[PDB]
Amino acid sequence: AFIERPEDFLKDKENAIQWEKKEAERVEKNLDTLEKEALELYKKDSEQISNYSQTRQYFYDYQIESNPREKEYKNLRNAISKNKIDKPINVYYFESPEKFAFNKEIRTENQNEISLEKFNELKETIQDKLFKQDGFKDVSLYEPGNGDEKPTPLLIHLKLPKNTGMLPYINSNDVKTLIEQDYSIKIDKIVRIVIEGKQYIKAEASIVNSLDFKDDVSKGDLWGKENYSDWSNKLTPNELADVNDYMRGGYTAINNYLISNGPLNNPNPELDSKVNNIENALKLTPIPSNLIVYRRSGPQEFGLTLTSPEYDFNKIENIDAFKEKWEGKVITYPNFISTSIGSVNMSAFAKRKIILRINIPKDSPGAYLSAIPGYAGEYAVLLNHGSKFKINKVDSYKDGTVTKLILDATLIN
Amino acid sequence: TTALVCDNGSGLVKAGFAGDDAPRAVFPSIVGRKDSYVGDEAQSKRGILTLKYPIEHGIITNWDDMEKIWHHTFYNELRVAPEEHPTLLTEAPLNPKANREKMTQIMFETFNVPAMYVAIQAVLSLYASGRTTGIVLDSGDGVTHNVPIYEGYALPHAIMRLDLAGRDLTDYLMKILTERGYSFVTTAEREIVRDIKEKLCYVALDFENEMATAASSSSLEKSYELPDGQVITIGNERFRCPETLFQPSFIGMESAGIHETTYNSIMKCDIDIRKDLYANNVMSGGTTMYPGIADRMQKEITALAPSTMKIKIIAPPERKYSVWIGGSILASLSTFQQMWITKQEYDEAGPSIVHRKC
Ligand SMILES: NC(=O)c1ccc[n+]([C@@H]2O[C@H](COP(=O)([O-])OP(=O)(O)OC[C@H]3O[C@@H](n4cnc5c(N)ncnc54)[C@H](O)[C@@H]3O)[C@@H](O)[C@H]2O)c1
Ligand SMILES: Nc1ncnc2c1ncn2[C@@H]1O[C@H](COP(=O)(O)OP(=O)(O)OP(=O)(O)O)[C@@H](O)[C@H]1O
Ligand SMILES: C/C1=C/C(=O)O[C@@H]2C[C@@H](CC[C@H](C)/C=C/C=C/CC1)O[C@@](O)([C@@H]1CSC(=O)N1)C2
Ligand SMILES: [Ca+2]
Repeated sequence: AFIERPEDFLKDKENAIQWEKKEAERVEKNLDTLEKEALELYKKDSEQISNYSQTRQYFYDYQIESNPREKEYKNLRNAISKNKIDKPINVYYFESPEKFAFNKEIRTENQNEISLEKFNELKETIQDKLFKQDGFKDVSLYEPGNGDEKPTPLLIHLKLPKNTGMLPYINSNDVKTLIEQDYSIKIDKIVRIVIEGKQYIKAEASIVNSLDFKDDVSKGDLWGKENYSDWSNKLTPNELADVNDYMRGGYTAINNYLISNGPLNNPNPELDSKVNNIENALKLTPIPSNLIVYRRSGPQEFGLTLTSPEYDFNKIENIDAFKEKWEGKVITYPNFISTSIGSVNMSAFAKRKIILRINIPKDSPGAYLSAIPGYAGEYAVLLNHGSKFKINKVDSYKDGTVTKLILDATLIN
Repeated sequence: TTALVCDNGSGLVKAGFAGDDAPRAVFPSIVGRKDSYVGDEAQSKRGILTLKYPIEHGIITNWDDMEKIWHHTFYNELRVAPEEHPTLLTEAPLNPKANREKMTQIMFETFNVPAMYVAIQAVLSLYASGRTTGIVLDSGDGVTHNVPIYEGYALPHAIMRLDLAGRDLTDYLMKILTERGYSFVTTAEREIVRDIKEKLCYVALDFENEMATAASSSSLEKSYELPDGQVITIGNERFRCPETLFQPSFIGMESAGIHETTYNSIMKCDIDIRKDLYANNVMSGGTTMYPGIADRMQKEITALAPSTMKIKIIAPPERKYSVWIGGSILASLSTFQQMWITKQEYDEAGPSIVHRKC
């Protein structure tokens, strides 16, 4: 049909395939031997390669640089990143509902219909939520129909904006499309459709970009210094002092005072002055882009101790118990709260099992304390007292033999 | 004309004269809701006053109180006039730049010293044993660091810091002794248990083996006599206490243990120098004094390192003062005399002169 592709091929399978074939031929012409080699290894070992690409960032900097799987990751990512689309395109793929924190079956595979009750439950669960996505996946340019593989009852229909890296390629008989997820998903709408005799949920999804430095702390640090150098300057006398008193403070007295309900149980002029000065220090230069930050948190933040048998996430029951307790919930820190632009593990918190991966909207109160030399090493972002975080999703991964959790969360104030 | 060396710690100040082989004075780094009281003199009262430690985790956090510590050092401990002596000060690794500046300002504007210098503690330690290349494990009362050093240069990006040291070990020993059936809870009792820790604790080569032995044989039991003749018995607490260094979860901490921070620090260095670091693991500070710590560190790092790696743990008997000793040697080298910041240089450039000379 047309001289220019649409933004969405919809059910036009045949034009979608023909088009992606030409595009695969064209793109093959721009990949070097190593990128082609990476692509070839991907076809042989896609699942493991994709798995590695999802959790890669969470280890010691030195464990990452010495994983041999890092070559395949970087080379494959360069191949994808090279070919950026010049206008939006929509894609289709199936997900498990567990992916969006719906930890039951929408329906069994043998069932043909979805209850209105499962539908409303699902809508309530996935509504008003940014779900972080990572790693390589194969997507389709057309809506699956009679005769395509349909592994789950959940079909995602995703609009990818202009400049999304996309790698069309051929594997045996098939034309495939590879992307590296590096964004959050908003589900704008769900509808129940029917394909080949069975009801499916179709999620209309769009994308929210955030700066996510992951293990590239150097890039992260450059970025932060570059945006918060002036911040050092525009601070007043007390602010600079109270913040440094917090910084090489001090946070322990302030934060216990906050946690205790001090201001409204046992007022203190000196500390109440201090809380409000720091808050005003964080309103000074609000976060100038959507930003992912990482916090390795202590079990106490989630009502556990290091000896609680519920903190043994190697037993699947305790993961489930944790999800039921926190997943979907909002969570409030009466204290000021410390995070990093980096995702890597560190000596000071090498054994903490719970990682908060927090979405910070542009203009949120907060500061890159690490532009201030001297405690600029934690690559630290300080978030305001009383901050609330919606926990969208809980994932688990293996660090050696220890299971740890990643809490996909969002700053909602 | 004789330079002073003041090694300021979280728990103790070690002070003396460059050229001496030991500090002349070692005293508590404390100041007493009626004010100026310092060291053993800060026990003028633990009543109307309570004790304050101006130095926390190796970092100066109260400047008014630190000035009192230094006043006490010059006038009461060493009995010298600060105006008449160049003064070498020590600082923690990764000490904030603003801190070094503030130390410089105080020594010139408050104490009117003719010259001074700020030296990194771990570098002085390494230097005491005649080395210029090595990785230092420095563990005192407040903080422990791993500081890799190549040809006289600390490598800051590879420095590891654990806020767990002697005072946490003392508190843990109070707790598990209390769990044994004794009662150690007061500040005076904390001092008694520091003394027990210092006399009776050791690091087990194999912790789980030593634990089984304990519950069986009783040849690991030792006795200790309290100030009023009550004699008490200590068993597996002897090695459970400093085991905390290798297993900080004992104290409810989720950081790497001391062997793992040493390995992490080495892995952050250029591959080409790692052999030099493994072959030159130097220990300093009071909390490295435990019998068996060197052997245990050897075994743990062996487990982590490539099987071909030559590993050596150097633990001098004078470990506890090696920072001080290193400062005494440094301050008296002819090639160091250039490095002193004079009062004139401070008058010309400001406090920020420390960065371009220290
Ligand atoms: N990955 C990180 O966690 C991270 C990132 C950047 C900076 N930092 C820095 O680490 C230093 C201290 O460590 P920290 O901030 O991770 O620990 P912290 O001082 O925030 O917390 C200490 C203990 O209190 C608990 N806690 C904190 N808030 C709580 C609440 N609302 N309810 C119940 N328990 C609570 C924690 O679980 C932990 O056990 C700070 O100087 C900070 O700037 C840490
Ligand atoms: N023989 C010993 N065995 C075990 N621990 C000891 C021994 N001697 C001293 N200590 C401990 O070492 C600590 C003091 O050592 P040091 O003077 O190196 O620390 P500091 O410089 O005051 O503190 P930091 O270096 O942490 O700032 C105290 O906690 C003390 O109990
Ligand atoms: C010989 C000696 C060594 C020493 O290192 O004391 C230092 C200094 C001391 C200051 C507080 C007390 C009451 C006044 C003490 C005078 C002390 C000289 C004591 O507080 C420590 O004890 C702490 C507490 S318990 C521990 O493990 N660190 C370390
Ligand atoms: Ca020290």
